[PDB]
Amino acid sequence: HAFYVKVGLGQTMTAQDILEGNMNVEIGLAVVRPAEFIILKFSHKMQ
Amino acid sequence: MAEESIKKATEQFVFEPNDGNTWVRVRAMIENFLILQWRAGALAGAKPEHAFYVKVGLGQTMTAQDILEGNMNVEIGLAVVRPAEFIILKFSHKMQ
Amino acid sequence: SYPLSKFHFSVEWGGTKIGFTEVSGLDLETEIIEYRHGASPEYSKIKMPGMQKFSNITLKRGTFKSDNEYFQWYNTINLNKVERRDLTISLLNEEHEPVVTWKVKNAWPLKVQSTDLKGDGNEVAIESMELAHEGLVIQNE
Amino acid sequence: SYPLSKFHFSVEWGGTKIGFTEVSGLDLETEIIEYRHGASPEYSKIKMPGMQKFSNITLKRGTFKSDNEYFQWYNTINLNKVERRDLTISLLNEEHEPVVTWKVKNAWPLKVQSTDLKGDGNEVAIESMELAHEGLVIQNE
Amino acid sequence: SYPLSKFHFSVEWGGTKIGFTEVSGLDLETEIIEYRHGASPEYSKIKMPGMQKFSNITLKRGTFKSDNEYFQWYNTINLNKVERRDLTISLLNEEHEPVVTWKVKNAWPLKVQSTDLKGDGNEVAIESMELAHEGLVIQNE
Amino acid sequence: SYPLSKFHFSVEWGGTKIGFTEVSGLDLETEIIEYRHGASPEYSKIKMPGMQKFSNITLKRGTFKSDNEYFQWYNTINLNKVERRDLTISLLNEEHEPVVTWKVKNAWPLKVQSTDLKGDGNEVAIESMELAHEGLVIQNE
Amino acid sequence: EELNYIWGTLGGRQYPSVFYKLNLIVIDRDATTSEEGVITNIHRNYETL
Amino acid sequence: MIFEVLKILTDEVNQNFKGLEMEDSEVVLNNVALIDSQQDVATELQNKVILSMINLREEVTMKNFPNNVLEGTKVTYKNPKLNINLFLIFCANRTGYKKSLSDLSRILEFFQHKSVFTQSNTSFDRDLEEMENVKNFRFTMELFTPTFEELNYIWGTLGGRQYPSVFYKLNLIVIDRDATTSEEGVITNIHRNYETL
Amino acid sequence: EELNYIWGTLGGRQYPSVFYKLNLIVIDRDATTSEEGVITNIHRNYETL
Amino acid sequence: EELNYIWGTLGGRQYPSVFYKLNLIVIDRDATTSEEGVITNIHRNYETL
Amino acid sequence: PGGGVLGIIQIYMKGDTPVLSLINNDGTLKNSLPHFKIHFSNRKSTWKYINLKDDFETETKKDYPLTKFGFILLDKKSDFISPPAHFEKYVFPNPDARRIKITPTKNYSEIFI
Amino acid sequence: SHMMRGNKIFFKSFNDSIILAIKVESGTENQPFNELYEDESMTFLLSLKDQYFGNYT
Amino acid sequence: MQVSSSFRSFLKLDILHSYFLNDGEKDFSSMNEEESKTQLKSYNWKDFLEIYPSQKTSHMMRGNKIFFKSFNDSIILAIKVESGTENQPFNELYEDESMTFLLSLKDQYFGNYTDLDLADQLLYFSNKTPVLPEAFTFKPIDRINQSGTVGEEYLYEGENKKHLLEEAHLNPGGGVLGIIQIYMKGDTPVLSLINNDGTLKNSLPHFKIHFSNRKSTWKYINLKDDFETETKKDYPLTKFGFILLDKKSDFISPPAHFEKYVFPNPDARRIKITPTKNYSEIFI
Repeated sequence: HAFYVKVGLGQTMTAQDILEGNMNVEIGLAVVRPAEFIILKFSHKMQ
Repeated sequence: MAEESIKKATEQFVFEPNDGNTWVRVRAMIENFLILQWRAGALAGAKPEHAFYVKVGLGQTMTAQDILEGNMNVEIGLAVVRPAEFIILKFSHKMQ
Repeated sequence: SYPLSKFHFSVEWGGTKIGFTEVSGLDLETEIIEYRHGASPEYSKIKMPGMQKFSNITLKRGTFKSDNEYFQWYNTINLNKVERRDLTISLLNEEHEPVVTWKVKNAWPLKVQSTDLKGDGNEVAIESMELAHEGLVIQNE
Repeated sequence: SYPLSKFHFSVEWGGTKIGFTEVSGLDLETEIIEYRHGASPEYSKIKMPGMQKFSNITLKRGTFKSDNEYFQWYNTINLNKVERRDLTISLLNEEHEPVVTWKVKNAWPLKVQSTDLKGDGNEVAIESMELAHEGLVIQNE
Repeated sequence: SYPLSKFHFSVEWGGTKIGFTEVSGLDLETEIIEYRHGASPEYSKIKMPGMQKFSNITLKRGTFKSDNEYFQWYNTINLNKVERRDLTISLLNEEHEPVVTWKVKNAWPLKVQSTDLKGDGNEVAIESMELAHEGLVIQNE
Repeated sequence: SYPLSKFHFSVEWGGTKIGFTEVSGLDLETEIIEYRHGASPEYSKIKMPGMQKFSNITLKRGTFKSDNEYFQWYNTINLNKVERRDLTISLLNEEHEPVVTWKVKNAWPLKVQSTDLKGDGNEVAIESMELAHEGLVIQNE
Repeated sequence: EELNYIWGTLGGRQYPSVFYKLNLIVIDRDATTSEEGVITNIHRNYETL
Repeated sequence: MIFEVLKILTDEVNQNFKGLEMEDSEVVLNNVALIDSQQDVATELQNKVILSMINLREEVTMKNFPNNVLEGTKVTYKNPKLNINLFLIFCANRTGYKKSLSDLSRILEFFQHKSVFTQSNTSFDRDLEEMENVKNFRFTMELFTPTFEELNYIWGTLGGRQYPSVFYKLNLIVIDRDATTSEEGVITNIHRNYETL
Repeated sequence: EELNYIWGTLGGRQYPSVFYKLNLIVIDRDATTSEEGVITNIHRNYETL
Repeated sequence: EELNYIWGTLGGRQYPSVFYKLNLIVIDRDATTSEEGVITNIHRNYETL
Repeated sequence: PGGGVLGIIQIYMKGDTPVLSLINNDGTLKNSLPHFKIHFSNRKSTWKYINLKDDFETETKKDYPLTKFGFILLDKKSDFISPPAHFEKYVFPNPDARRIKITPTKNYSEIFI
Repeated sequence: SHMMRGNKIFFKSFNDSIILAIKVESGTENQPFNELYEDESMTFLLSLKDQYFGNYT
Repeated sequence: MQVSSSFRSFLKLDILHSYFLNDGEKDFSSMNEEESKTQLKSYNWKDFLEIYPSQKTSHMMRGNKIFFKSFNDSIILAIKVESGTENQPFNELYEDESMTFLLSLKDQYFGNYTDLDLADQLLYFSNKTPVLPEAFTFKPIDRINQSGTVGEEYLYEGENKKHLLEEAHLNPGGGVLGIIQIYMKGDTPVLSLINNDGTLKNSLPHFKIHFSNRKSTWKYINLKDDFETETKKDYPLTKFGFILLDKKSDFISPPAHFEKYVFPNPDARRIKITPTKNYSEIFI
């Protein structure tokens, strides 16, 4: 669930790449994002 | 609730062969479900044998005519617990 | 009558293929409770049944191209979670119908073993799996 | 289809030569956690997966002149430091392409065993190595 | 005739669940008052019954998601007030019916002890409670 | 339903790292006040709740190069002053999210214990700390 | 030991020879035993036991 | 019943060669060990497939079964029945080596399709005079493949010169004379005597 | 393996055969070696050691 | 035991003899199956998952 | 409640006529043991022979009984409806009772060659 | 079953039949030990084990 | 409490590929009945292609009681119907409901033997014209009784591709060959699943997808004799067939001792693809 890697004929390459001499590598990553704004809401307690 | 689960168990066989191999798998799936419900206290009975039964198959629930038509017949019974509604308290003087 | 043989069988486990090479470990066992009080004229103990036990089941088959079923079931372990399955093992007659059936509830794999690699012999690759479960019922009728 | 054989294989370990004689120890195993409370109508236990384990891998090959690779890897141990490597083991088809691959991370050697010397027989020298590691993934597609 | 076993039981304590892994402390005890006067021919004392005592009761079970009951009962303590409960403990037969019953008056939680944590420990998280009470009656008819 | 295991957890204590090998002492306790008057028909005492108590909390972990945190917190003690912190301990699920949380008020270091040394001992250097606090709340929703 | 078994059933006087192992000849008559129709109707009956 | 089971099995294989329109292949019951004996029997064996019996065993799981009969208020006593397994060989002895390999494929193909043989299944001639003792039977055929050590044992007792061959294992020939040893009457009166010891 | 041992000492070419095991032939010459008379007098002597 | 295996496949009547073991005859046809060009261009693509 | 009953047999000490009773008028057992019988009959059917490799089908002219141990020999062209060109080389096996088509008129048993 | 125990009636079986037997008075052949009445009866149930019964019957 | 149900066929789809079905020069489409059956016995579409529903499709199918079954040459959908009839769906179906299925490949050599220029394009099939952001032409998924194979007419790129992938709500990992979308009511009665009153049609809709195979020039290389030769005309790649080349006249510059040589057929594992001819190199 964090990442993937793909390399190979039929995944990232075709016959044309084998002929040219290319190697294609595909990578994905799940990267964490920060909080910037904290909002505090106040009220009277009812009772 | 019980019907929803059992239905899902038998729908898996919509276009499968109607023969002994199917009948055995169908029965096993249903009984495992019912055993777990018994273990959790849903059903009455000292052992599963007293809580429920399942019957599937030629000579039990089906005949030659069903094999020909393409039917599958499943028979199920369940021992279900009933509540108390009325509590009666009787009072008297103690004799001595 | 005529005794049964043990080389024709099938296993329904939630995978694609049902043909295996060997099955073992289909047993039932109960522990024992013993007692004697001092006034008894017999000098041995009396015996009762107590708690029950089940043993692990081992399955073996051959290795084939594009079949990673053993590893796909083992990869569903996430902390205390797993995919539990029902297991049905049958002994077949000559017209391929069930005779003796073993019915297993709540199975999940705990050990997956690959083949070993040797250069000198002529041998096929066998993979093996060990299963834990919570009960077994035998049907022969 | 057609079953696979186990005598054609290769090992990528960071050395010069990839030809070996035998490989063993490619296993996966999970420990078990059991539980029962006293009010249950079944008198057996329920089962969960817990912590996981990996076993050591053994590699064997022949002894050749001017190849001291086994001892050179073992000589990188300095107190708690070692050179950790990735290990890739493949089973090959008839045109020498991979079919089943075992992928190992963070390997280092813990035991190096030389041949024994005997006068009477006709035997070649075999060396063996045992590896510790931290995980294994099987790919068959 | 055979004796009863001790693994099939249930506890009614005013909570959602009746299953426990351990129950202990169901004891009864009295004091002894001793006496001797100087003219007695015997040099030993005569004994008679004193005041009564009871032991605290300990209950243990595993922890579950969203079950915070031990803490909620404990948290009813407010200076000198607490919610007191009737505790009924019963040893069961094969029909899951009572055979031997222990009846406990006015129980309340003295102590609640949480689970310890270990990085390398494979086991079930267990929690426990210790209860004070004012009396025990034993029924076996 | 299955119980929770006890090996996946985290601790927030105002330091750089949240991993520990052991956590213990998360207890709650109260005193008992007893009473009896002479005319009572029963010869036992009546019980009611007294004052509250808490146990100290022990944390353990391995030592690392350049991590001198246990010593730096301890060293904030100056006669009757010390840096007090909020301690949060949490038992985690498969998504690494909290399930059961222990909330501790005003903790401070009573004792810091360093690693013992052995010429022939093969093991990890472990350090430990004991904390005083003023209250514990348990959350499991 | 294996050469003694093999040439023991061929006469007992060997010749220069090599041995090979052939894999997977498929033998199958491909005949039909039966024909049936698949499941198309499902009926479920419940009772209170 | 040993000759009658093997004579029935010989007719079923010969019928299968007829449906495939092969007029050269015939199976004969004789013994393989006399192929090159050169004394008066070898001329019958030439250019044929030969079926022979090489071993006998006894089924152990049925050995201690009783065989008494109860009727009315009377019991007749009999001895337990004997049950026997066989081990068989099909040995091809054609003039051409290529023709022997073709007949062995047909025999392997035939038992792949049909493995159970009963009194209702088979097509042997019931009217024949040598077959007047057969009533009811059921047997199965199962392919047997030996190792190199076992082939040396088998061909060691047949000459020491092998031929292209397949091996089969036959199940359950029943041998029983069905004779009476005794007759008695059942229990009809019970008397009990008690004393204070 | 046992059939190979048995027919190995009879020629090496088997015939249709059955095997049986016979129990207890008694072989005894029944000849006398000696004759003596039985014990009829017993004497006991005691001494203080 | 090994001499009985060896002379069992040569007739069964031995002669004065010595035995030797020869090492490493190399058998190789040295034929070509395929030809290809080596890797000269590498491309890497990244995405935020 | 689980049912699964085929039938019920009920015998009274005194029945509807003396020949069906177990006892006499004074309670004495009869001097001839009562002996009752239940006998079930067997089903008959038309046999159909299917030859897929030769692509031909044929049926018998009349129904034959199903039995467990017997054998019926069919060997004349005249026994069949539309018999094959090379009838002389064929063998026609008897059917089992495991599969059968039941209809309001004829029953059928399918046999493959 | 309850009645048969009370009246001393036993159930025996053979490959082709069922025979019931009764206790009689000592010294005779035809006097039941216990008096039988005209309306007493025995009920037996039939059930099947052979799955193909319906195809051949 | 009695419960009953009944199911009937709803839709059939025929999945074919010439590489596995043709025999050398002989075209499957021109085979007689025995020849066709013989070739089909060795074919299984699951050897190269994987087919499955989208998450929304699975959810809908559960709600409407629609099931997915498969065979070596086809896919059949089945639907629950009202008891007592053959053609009334249990649940009412609407004209604009649809099912979306995805195609993906498992066979790494698909692109060598399949004659289709899939570079950077989406393959799309349907029974109803789409609404896309850029001008395009459209043809429907072919019926079982129509001729032809999958071609460029079914490929999409750029914005039209982007649009279709988004509407189908596909997973970020991609790896999709194409998308199949079937509507209850299509652009013409012969492509629809239901009639105007909701009744199931009385002739099961039967659609087809058929892929063609690639052809090439064969080149024979003899290193020990130091000679090379080529065939005069292209031959098809097939999995099971065989082409016999035995005349000097079949080749361009045949060898001096042609009579002693044997010329093997090429595999589909390696091939040179150019704008003009394709080539297969075979070593002797």
